[PDB]
Amino acid sequence: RDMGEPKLKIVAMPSDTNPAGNIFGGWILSQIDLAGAIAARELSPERVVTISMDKVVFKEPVFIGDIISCYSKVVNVGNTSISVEVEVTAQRVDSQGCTSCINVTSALVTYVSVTRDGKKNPISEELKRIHGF
Amino acid sequence: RDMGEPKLKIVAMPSDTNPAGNIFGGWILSQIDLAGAIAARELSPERVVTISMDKVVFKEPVFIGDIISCYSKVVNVGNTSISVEVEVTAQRVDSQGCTSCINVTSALVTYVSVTRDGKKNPISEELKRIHGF
Amino acid sequence: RDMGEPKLKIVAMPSDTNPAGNIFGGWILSQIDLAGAIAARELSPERVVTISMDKVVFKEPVFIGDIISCYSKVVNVGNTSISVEVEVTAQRVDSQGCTSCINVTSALVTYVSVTRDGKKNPISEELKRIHGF
Amino acid sequence: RDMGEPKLKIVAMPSDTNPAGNIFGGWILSQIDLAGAIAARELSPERVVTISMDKVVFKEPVFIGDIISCYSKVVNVGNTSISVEVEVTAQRVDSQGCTSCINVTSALVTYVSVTRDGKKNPISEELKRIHGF
Amino acid sequence: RDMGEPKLKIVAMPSDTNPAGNIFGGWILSQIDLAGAIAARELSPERVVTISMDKVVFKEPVFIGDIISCYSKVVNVGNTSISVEVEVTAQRVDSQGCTSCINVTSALVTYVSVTRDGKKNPISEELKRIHGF
Amino acid sequence: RDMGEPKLKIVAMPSDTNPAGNIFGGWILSQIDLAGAIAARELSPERVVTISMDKVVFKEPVFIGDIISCYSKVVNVGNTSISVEVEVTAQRVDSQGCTSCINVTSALVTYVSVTRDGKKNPISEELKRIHGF
Ligand SMILES: [Cl-]
Ligand SMILES: [Cl-]
Ligand SMILES: [Cl-]
Ligand SMILES: [Cl-]
Ligand SMILES: [Cl-]
Ligand SMILES: [Cl-]
Ligand SMILES: [Cl-]
Ligand SMILES: [Cl-]
Ligand SMILES: [Cl-]
Ligand SMILES: [Cl-]
Ligand SMILES: [Cl-]
Ligand SMILES: [Cl-]
Repeated sequence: RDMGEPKLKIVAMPSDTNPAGNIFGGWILSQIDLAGAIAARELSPERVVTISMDKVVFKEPVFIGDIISCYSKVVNVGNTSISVEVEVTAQRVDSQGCTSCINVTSALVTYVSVTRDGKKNPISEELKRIHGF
Repeated sequence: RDMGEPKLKIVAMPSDTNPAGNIFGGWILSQIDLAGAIAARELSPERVVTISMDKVVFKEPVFIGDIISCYSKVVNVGNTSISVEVEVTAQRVDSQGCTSCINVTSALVTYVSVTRDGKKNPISEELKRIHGF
Repeated sequence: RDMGEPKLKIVAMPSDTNPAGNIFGGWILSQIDLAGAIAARELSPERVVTISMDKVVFKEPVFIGDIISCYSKVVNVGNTSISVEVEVTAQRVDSQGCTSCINVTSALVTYVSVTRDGKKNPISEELKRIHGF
Repeated sequence: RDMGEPKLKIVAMPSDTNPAGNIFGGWILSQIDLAGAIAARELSPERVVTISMDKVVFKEPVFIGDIISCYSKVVNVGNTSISVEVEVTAQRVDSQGCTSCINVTSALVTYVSVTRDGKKNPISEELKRIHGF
Repeated sequence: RDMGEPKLKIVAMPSDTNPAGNIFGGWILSQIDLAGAIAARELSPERVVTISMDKVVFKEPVFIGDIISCYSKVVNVGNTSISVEVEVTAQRVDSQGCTSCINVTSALVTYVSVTRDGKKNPISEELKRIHGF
Repeated sequence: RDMGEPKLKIVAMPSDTNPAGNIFGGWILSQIDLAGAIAARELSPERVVTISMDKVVFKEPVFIGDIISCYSKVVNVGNTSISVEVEVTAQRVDSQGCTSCINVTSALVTYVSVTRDGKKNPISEELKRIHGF
């Protein structure tokens, strides 16, 4: 971890649980999709649409009260496509009062850079240059 | 398509949109996670926990008003793990009054079969037998 | 039960509860209204508006985790109006691991067939014919 | 109208709409179920469970921004059951700046008076007496 | 208390809680903002926008099941601005069956009277006159 | 601005709007309450309860799509109480593709440091020392 500051930071609320009582995986995946998009828009400011998700791993349960931080690293840039590794950490306090930070979920999301009306937008070589591509 | 009847069937509501106006991908992924789980619990009735997601593809936009159907096929069964292909279709009516059914998203989700308190539960050979494994 | 496959199929989530801890009746009624509408639109593809509800019976409590299936039967068709019986079943697993399916709620909903801009649309005699009217 | 002050008073928010853009009927029915319950608990303070709904009429569309008021009249009291007429009004401002109040929906809801753990509670003759029964 | 009837009256639902299990303060503040606005629009029917909040006090916890009533008093009127004191009460039933009404939160909210497109609207001297200003 | 990194960072979604179409002030206030709490818990790890809010200013409208960042500065520490200035910024892209960052709302929130069961917890002098008090 050293992939910048979080793109998203949310509290997990009691309304975001699954029938077992843990934070619903679909709520996490929502955070991932949104956090990745913020990262991808650095290469495509107006709009991106999510085209795929690979290698998502639910490493650890998320609980009510966790502060969830979503970190992003743009991993790949094509002509219009943008790949983002998203790492989710949960910040948690136990009974004794100790703060733990747990790497909780992981994903590889791909976006396409588009015009605000949804047509393919080739990514500018300048933004690629300032991002190491 | 012929992977049984849908495991989930929901209407996409105006509250489930993204900033562009299409149905939010994270809402779809929630449907996928839940629909896969219903399929996986056929091999593990009490509880499953979602451990991973691969090969999710947002093939087509989802709109307000779409009836979303989530179909599932258990693709693989291990000692405790269960793989599920989830296919999402949107049922849609155009201006002229024509109903279209669009294969809208796709995913491969993996679950672990667990006790209601979250400990690994080896899948019974009987349920594997009646499901073709 | 033999009124086709479900028009809706949803999981009851912890966020859908009432102050007592059972699944909120208003959430169920939402499912009923939506499931009936899908059935009514078979006679009026573009749009229906809900005009009334009769004979709704909360036969049994709904719990967190239940898979709720909403079945529909078009009971009556007028010149513009459409009556639908909606039956809700909850699929549930007990402690020992046994799956139970409980007829949980019931309703008679009436819709009017309208244009996408909300004006009365007389139902086509063809759609009435292919639905036994 | 003169059935006391409203049991519920809510603003209809943009998130409470149906695919057409009007306020979702299921959201209204939620308000009705809750408003009726407040009225029924005057005869059964601890808890009521909703057992049925009759004669619900969607007289008029509800829009974003409407202030919805739910009025209640206990219509009938049995040994454990309580019938409530619920009337919903929408308070609305047009383009010119004129406030209109529209009787928007109607329902007859029945509740059973129960103990906080859900067992039938015979209604006290005193509360019946002070409510005209 | 004698500042008219409530401008809002809602049930606090289990989905409106914070990680501790009490009703989330932000949900209450939403009720306050909306209830104040209804009061302010008596001086500006079309639209108000919220410009500030002072002197909000969380006097007492709010619980699941509470009937929350929001009372309002227009405290001050300027050329375009409107100040509103909002008082929130929770109606609650204990174990023995006793109803308690608790003054639960307090706030001073300020609104600006605007045109439906958001430009400053000077408040009419007539509406000021009929409201004691 | 230089009060550390954001305590919260969320996207404003279409479901978070008011009847006018701007992001609902109550949704913002929720973000403020939560972001302040994260800051206050640095002085009281287990739990804080929100006791008051002063000097909240809605400086600018928030729109759908904005990335909202909530910054916090602990302004004052008493024996059990904690004051936090919360500043909200909206990150926004216009038509031409230009990113703007707008200071959008402001608040002074006060928390009490409590035990996980809600009793007053005197703040440790050590945590005060490492935070400049
Ligand atoms: Cl889950
Ligand atoms: Cl999109
Ligand atoms: Cl999306
Ligand atoms: Cl889980
Ligand atoms: Cl209920
Ligand atoms: Cl409608
Ligand atoms: Cl509707
Ligand atoms: Cl109940
Ligand atoms: Cl709170
Ligand atoms: Cl506004
Ligand atoms: Cl607002
Ligand atoms: Cl609290």
